[PDB]
Order: sequence, then structure tokens, then C-alpha cells
Amino acid sequence: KLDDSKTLPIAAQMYTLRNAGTLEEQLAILNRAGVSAVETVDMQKVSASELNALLEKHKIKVISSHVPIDKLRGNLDEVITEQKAVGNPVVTVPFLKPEDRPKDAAGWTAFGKELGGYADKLSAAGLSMAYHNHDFEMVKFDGKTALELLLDAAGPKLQSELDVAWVARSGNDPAEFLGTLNGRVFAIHAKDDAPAGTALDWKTILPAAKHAGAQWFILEHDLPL
Amino acid sequence: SKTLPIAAQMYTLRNAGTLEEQLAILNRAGVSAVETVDVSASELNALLEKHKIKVISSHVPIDKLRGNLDEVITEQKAVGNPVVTVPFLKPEDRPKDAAGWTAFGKELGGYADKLSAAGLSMAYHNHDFEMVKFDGKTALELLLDAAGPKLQSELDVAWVARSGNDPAEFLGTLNGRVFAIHAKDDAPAGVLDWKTILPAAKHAGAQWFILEHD
Ligand SMILES: [Mn+2]
Ligand SMILES: [Mn+2]
Ligand SMILES: [Mn+2]
Repeated sequence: KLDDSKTLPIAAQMYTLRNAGTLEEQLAILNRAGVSAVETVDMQKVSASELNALLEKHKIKVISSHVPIDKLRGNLDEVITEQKAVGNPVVTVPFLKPEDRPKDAAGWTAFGKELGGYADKLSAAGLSMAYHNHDFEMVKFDGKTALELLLDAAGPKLQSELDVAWVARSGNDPAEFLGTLNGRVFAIHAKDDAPAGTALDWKTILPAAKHAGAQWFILEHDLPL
Repeated sequence: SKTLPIAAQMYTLRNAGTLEEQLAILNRAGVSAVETVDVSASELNALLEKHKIKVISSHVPIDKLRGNLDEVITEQKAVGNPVVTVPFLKPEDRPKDAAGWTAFGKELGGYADKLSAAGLSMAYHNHDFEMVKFDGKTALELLLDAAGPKLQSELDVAWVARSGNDPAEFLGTLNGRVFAIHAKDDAPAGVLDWKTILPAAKHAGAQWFILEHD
């Protein structure tokens, strides 16, 4: 079970709701599962002060938050204000819609350089930055993945939220990929199929992750299709 | 091993809140099971199977158990619910002395025997009024002991502790007679010593941790 692993501390991906009453049930589940940290999605749906009061009550910490690229492009100052309203989360690029995906190696380089500029401004405001990949960043140009192109061009203020299932599915070894990102990994992300309860060669991946500097194993439960 | 699976007790729809939003929250929290409360079996089987969530318990009021039990059996089997749970007693239905709590346990034990012959199990969910004591014994122990082991406890540990009884120790008196632990979601993170409650619950044979939305 991924939740019973103890190489990396566990964090849960949590979808925020407008109703702070129903948000409390999600936090009570984490308390009983022994999970103390969350990565938030849609955090702006709820009032910051209401969410802060509930997190404090349940001793849960927001360790990162999904911020779409159009918000980083359109008003970064507002992103900074919104994220700091709840504390100190890593600002994480969650996904790229098809229309935002570069087409060639030079485009992926330019995109990483763009993100590196945001990472500098976020850093000046006291916020870190991460990038969460899926499958389209695994495309390769002359032997190098789009993901490595953009992270290398962005510089070490941008860390990887590495989705290792997509790394492996593309035919790259996840542990070796983590070696190339030594000191530039924020977390490992994985889908969790195990039912909630009280409390891919993971046996090599999680040690490689920890040696690279990963701080969190972020687990996600999905809606069925 | 040392984990209790978590189920959620469903709640009524207030404001705009839909039922499917309830199930979607549970999917995203990873909760695989629900305890239902008081819409047709056709409608709720369909939504539960589409969200891949099973019913593990259903709150059935005492007046239904007393009035039409064969109908209770039919309705529970229609949604695949395996456990009939008495959720509450209104003040007028609460026995007044030790003899009355014993007689009430015997009554419930008769329903548990009939439910068992129909292939269904039975549990009893307490609040605070069952924690009253007669010559050292709680009303809750009187009724469970008198009902026999076909009636199990859905033990509300907050009300046990609030009455001055250690919930871990109380679970020890109910070894093999505990269906679930019950708790609400509005409690601050550490009143209740979950470091002792959870192993006691597991040792006693609890099958579920059931979370109630205040
Ligand atoms: Mn992410
Ligand atoms: Mn490189
Ligand atoms: Mn209860």
C-alpha cells in the first residue's frame, strides 16, 4: 500500500469546495488516515479565512496548490496574494491544455525559460514553484524529453512534481530519471486505488526520490469514468 | 492488519447540495463505503454503482422494526445492505430503569434473530442517554448483553468518553460484539485518545470506522 509507505511523508491531493462545512469532512478523513498535509486544487473556491480556520483546527498544512498557467500569465501579483492568504504553499503548474503545449524543442525551452521568470518573482515573494507533468512532456527531441528541456531551461527555482507512472509508461526508468533531477524534485505524485482507512517498482523509486530531495509523496484518488 | 476501513454516513440534501456531489466528494477522499439514512432503491443503487460505493449499513428507526419487519428485510436486501442499524431512541421510547433496558435488549435480540434468519445482521448505535448507570452497569451494556451476540455495537466513542467512561476500556467489554466505531467530523485534531481507541477497536473486531457529518 502506498499510504503505508514511510520513505517519504504522505500528502493528499484535496479538491476545494465553496461550502466550508463539507470541506471539514475531507479534513476529518485525513486526520483519521494519519495524513497531515494537502495539495489543494481549486483553492480559490473557498474563503481563505474559513479554510485557514479549518486547517488549523485539524492541524493540516497546505504544502502546495495547483495554479493554472493562464493565472501565472495574466496576473502573477494576484496569484501571490491568493497563495499567501492560506500560508506558504509551493505554487504548482498542474497541467497544460493542448493549446498551451509547445510543438518543438525550442518551444519547450522557451516555456521553461518563461516559468523560470515566474519562479524568480514568486521566490522574491517567499513562494516556491513546482511543475507537475503528465504524458505529453515525455515526448523526446534528439534523446531529451520535453520535461527535461523545460526544467533545465527554468533553472533550480522550478522543481519537479514528478508523475512517475507517466515516466514509466513512456519507456523511461523512473529511478534513473530522478537521478537526472537530483536536488530539483519537490514531490512524487501517484494515483491511489486503495480505500481510505485509519492509521512501477516503488521499492527503488521512493529511495531514489528521497535521495533527490523529494519532500512529499502526493497521493490522488480519482472519480471513476 | 492495524487499519480500519473508513465509511461515511450519508446526510440529507440541504441548500443546492446534490446527492452526486456527496458521492463525488467520497470518491475524491477515497471512501469506498457508506452508511445510508432516510428515495427509491432503483435510484440509489444506480448512483452507488456508478460511483463504485457499497452500502455497509443503514439506519432503520425502531418504529419500523416494531411495525413491519418483513418489509424492513425486503427493502434492505433490495439495495444490498447487509447491516440493519438502530440509530436512535426518541425520549418517549427510552426505558427508565435497569429492568426496562434489559427488556429492550431482549426485544432487539428477537429482531436480530429474525434478521439473521433472513441473512441480515444488526447493530445498535448509542448516544449519551445509554451511558446512564445502574449498580455500576451502563444501560448500553445491559441491552447488548441481554440481546445476545447477534446484536453488535456501532459504538459512538465521543459519547462514551463524555460520560466519564474510557472508550478503549469499554471496547474491551464488547470484544467480538462491535460492528463499527462512530465519530463526527467536527472534532479538533489532538478529547479522544485515538492511539488507544483504534487498536482496541481492531482487537474487538470492528469492521468499519464510520464518519458522521455534523
Ligand atoms: Mn499536481
Ligand atoms: Mn539536463
Ligand atoms: Mn453516531
